[PDB]
Amino acid sequence: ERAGPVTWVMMIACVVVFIAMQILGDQEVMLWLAWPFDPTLKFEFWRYFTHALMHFSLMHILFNLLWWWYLGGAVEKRLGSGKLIVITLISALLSGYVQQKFSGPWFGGLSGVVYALMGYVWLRGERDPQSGIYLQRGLIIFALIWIVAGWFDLFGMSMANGAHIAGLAVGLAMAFVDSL
Amino acid sequence: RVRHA
Repeated sequence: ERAGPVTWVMMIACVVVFIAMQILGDQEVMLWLAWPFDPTLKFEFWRYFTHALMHFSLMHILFNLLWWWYLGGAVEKRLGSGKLIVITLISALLSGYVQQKFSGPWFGGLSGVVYALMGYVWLRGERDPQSGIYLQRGLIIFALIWIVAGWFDLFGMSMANGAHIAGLAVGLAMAFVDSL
Repeated sequence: RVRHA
């Protein structure tokens, strides 16, 4: 058993970007990959998604990728590649839109998508056991602690509040929709 | 500080 292609390619992309951040500085990578911060950048379509590929420290990237590997891994194995692509795109896009609306375009990380995945895997298991996917009891707890640490800013760092709430909402919404 | 997602 191993991570399928979508789980993998997101992990490598995040590592490559993280490397480029270390060599170039975070600011140079943000100039290229951040949500449009000027009207001249509005048609550079990748920017609505690529904010998800940027991480600002070792612990930031590790925690983001650990959850992705587990939850993304589970979605891809049980529901296939296509579904993970769509969940990721929608959560990246929406989480990004809510975050910039709250606090402007300077943000990054995969935690919008992760909060979506947590919401999605959980609610799909609850509403639709015949799907073949669910969030195991123990991880429900650790996921629940993660969400609490987001709501109350317990991570010891500047938080993308809009990305987190929008991400969680989307995962729940997509689960609801798929469970019909 | 940049916001962490």
